Amino acid sequence: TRFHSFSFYELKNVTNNFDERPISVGGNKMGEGGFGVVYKGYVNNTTVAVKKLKQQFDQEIKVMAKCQHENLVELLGFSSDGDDLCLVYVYMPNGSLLDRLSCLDGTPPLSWHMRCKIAQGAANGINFLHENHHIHRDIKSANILLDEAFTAKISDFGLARATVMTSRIVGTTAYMAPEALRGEITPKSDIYSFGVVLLEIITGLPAVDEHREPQLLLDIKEEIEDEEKTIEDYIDKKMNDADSTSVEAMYSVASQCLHEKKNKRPDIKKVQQLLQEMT
Repeated sequence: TRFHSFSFYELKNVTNNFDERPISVGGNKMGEGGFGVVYKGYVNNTTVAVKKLKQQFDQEIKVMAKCQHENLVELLGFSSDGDDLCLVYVYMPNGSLLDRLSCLDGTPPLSWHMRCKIAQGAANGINFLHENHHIHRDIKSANILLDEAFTAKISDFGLARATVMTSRIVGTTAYMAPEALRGEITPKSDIYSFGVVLLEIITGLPAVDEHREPQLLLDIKEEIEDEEKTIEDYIDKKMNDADSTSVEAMYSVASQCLHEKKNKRPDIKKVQQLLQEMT
């Protein structure tokens, strides 16, 4: 396939022997993604992301061959020869939306203007996936990466599938649709999850917080409906460009996305339209 074949020993070499120490401390580890660890490598004149993990390996190189879009992380290549399997991706220097919202490591808070762009970018990514009959199954802010220009790139396609039910229920609890928690498999569940993402974008809050009432961000939608609070009271304080009307428009998209009944939710195409209007 169109992907560059890598020697395991080159990948081992360019990652400082798969240095397990985190980046912030001088090592090469960038994260752990269930099916293995992700390392920074310096190959040629290029920083890359190497996942060091067989069945669910050849699935990815299948999906990734077909699924290339401006708002999806691109696979560059792979390693099959001896010791461990490796997947190599384009490196995203601004990390995840999760971390930028939490301003992890002292990064500056994001403007409302950039947040609108990232939201649109991510809706474009999902639309492509759905257009080509793929369900992501794990849409969340930690799986939205950001490149040099803060362009949104959807990653972690491990659980991606090319309405039926399953026994192996997967996804992240705080972002999962009611039906998806019942083993149902459907794009309508990606929308529910994107809805939680928009709530994170508006409020800068984590999807779950055990010391918080409510623990689940999605439960604020009911506090607003029961007008015991308003969206205004929830808006991230760490912005200076957030006009009330556009924020309200995004909250409306989130609200619709979070319809607990799967058929009443808008599809990704409508979500896309609504986010352009907002802008």
